[PDB]
Amino acid sequence: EIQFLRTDDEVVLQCTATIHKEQQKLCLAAEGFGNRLCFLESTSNSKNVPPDLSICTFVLEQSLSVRALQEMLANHRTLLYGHAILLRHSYSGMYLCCLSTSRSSTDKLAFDVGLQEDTTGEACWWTIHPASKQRSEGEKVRVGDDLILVSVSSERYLHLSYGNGSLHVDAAFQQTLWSVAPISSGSEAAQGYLIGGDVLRLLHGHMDECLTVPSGEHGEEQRRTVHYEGGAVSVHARSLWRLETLRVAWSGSHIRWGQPFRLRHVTTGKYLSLMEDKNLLLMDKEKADVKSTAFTFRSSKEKLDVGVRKEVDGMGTSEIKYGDSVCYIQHVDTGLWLTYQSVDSIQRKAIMHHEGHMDDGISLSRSQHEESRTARVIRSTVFLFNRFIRGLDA
Amino acid sequence: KGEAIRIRSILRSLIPLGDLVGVISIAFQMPTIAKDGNVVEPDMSAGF
Amino acid sequence: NANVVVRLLIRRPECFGPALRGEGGNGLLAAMEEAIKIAEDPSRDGPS
Repeated sequence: EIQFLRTDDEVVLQCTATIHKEQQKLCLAAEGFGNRLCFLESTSNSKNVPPDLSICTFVLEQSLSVRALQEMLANHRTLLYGHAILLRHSYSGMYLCCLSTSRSSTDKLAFDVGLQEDTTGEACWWTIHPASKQRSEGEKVRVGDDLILVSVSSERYLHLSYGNGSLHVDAAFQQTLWSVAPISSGSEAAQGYLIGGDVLRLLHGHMDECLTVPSGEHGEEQRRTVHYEGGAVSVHARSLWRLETLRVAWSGSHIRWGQPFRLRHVTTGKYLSLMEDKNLLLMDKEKADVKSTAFTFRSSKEKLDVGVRKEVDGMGTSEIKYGDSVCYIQHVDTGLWLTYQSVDSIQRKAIMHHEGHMDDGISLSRSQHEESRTARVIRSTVFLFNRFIRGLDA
Repeated sequence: KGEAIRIRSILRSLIPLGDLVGVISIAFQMPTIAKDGNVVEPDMSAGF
Repeated sequence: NANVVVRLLIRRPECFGPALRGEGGNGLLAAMEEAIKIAEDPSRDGPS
């Protein structure tokens, strides 16, 4: 049975790119605080560079017929082609819109596309059109369907411009195809179970320390290391880890035992990894790769290998559960198990051991949305203000 | 009426005001009598 | 009729002409100035 995209689903709008005669998929992204302008993010080299879908996921809050929207402007449903939809950026909480303030990307007619805080007006609203005749008006949209989007305000297509050396999204009279992939479906999510993209704390089985990088002594080399610390770090931001799966589509699905994923520190923005020295270290996004950064949750400490599981398209089954599912982090490639190096604010170093100690149980606590958003805002502010400080010093 | 508002907005985006002001600012050539006094009229359909 | 005509004309922006195609468009005023220059030049204005 082919799934049909309905409201309250989280999707990412991706399109193909043909730079220098190759096909490279790009997803639409926009970061709330700071620039509201959208930009494209590369998801074609997940092997090479992690894609940040946290700023790429949009949710279909409201969809209405064209005449219903016109009447509403004068004053959990499925989607049909030709409907007027409303998209909310998940991280920011703001809606997609036609900015109507063009950056003038050599296209005088084109307008910019960004994020708007208020839903009032037809600028935020978008009407979907079938890519080809195989989809007809009024048909219900499949998950694998392509889409054509037209701004209600400016009657411009969500368009990818090759005019600049850097690709730009813009509202233009030229039409560009877009494909939506179902990241997650909220209704089918199992409460209290670990989900893809969740921001969580790795609470150690002793309940009195959590996995964290050292505090902000302004030393990047200091931050790069990993250790177990207890106390207020459990409620601070330096203990927040984002669980990113290796899948662009259906990223927001229930995590699997023996499923490769990437653990990313929210505040530092660097991905957990294992060096050639069996060293737990955070590397940059550019040099973070699948082989080094792959980690998985295993039901039992014992070394039984389940081989390779078959990937399932859908929300998935609920097996890892928050607060009670005892997990042992195992590096996918090396096969080692994570455990405290015991250099003995305990400050026990985390080492990646071949068989592991008995106290390797790790519990998961789901961080609040407010706290996760605040942590990402902190990271963005840090980056912007460091650039500003370096510019002033220059 | 929203459709009228929208159509006006589209046309305003299509054509900037400054271009129209400049085109209006473009002057006209004046046909001139010659030293003979006969009026030298350039073909009006030839130019602006 | 006006709403339909404008919608078709913006669905296909090639009809506006090179000045207002939107990409590399010099503008209506620049087009008028260049057309004045062309009309003054015999080589471009006439086949010759």
